[PDB]
Amino acid sequence: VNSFSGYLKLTDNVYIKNADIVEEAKKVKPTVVVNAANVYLKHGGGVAGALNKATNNAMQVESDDYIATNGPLKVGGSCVLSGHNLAKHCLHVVGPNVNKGEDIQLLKSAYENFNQHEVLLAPLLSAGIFGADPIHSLRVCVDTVRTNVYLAVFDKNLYDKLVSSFL
Ligand SMILES: NC(=O)c1c[nH]c2ncnc(NCc3cc(O)ccc3F)c12
Repeated sequence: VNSFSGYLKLTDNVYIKNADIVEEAKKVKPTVVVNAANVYLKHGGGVAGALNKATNNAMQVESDDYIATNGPLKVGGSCVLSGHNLAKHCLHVVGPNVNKGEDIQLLKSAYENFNQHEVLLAPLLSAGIFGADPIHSLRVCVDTVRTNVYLAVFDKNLYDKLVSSFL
């Protein structure tokens, strides 16, 4: 039993909800919140911009130190950093950004990072400003992630479409 509330169950391990991931994280304080990161951990917009703003820019300060030490992530890769006031940990996961021409096949590799954590609050990878089809992202999620994932979908119109079209 966990503290997530109001999710629709899609499969044995995948759950979905119309919610603002920032507000959901503040309420649940999950062990792991997933950020829709880019390889530079520059949290300018989308989910990343919103998660960072909620931390009063502490996420960005920590991220800049991480990059200065370790260099950029790989597309499809991830790193674990602090969750600040939102969660115990933040798993920064880089899905391909279609508006940069990156291979959509890397979306599966990106979701594989979730399997290193028993329970996660997450957005759909590569959705929103990363330019991928959220219906496809949900399909890859369900077919790749085996751990317990709670998906927060910001747009109410999009959520109903994902549910209604889910096979
Ligand atoms: N600034 C942001 O994007 C977000 C900030 N918090 C969030 N919490 C959950 N979902 C989000 N985006 C999902 C989304 C995907 C899509 O394809 C179209 C619209 C849309 F809203 C965001």
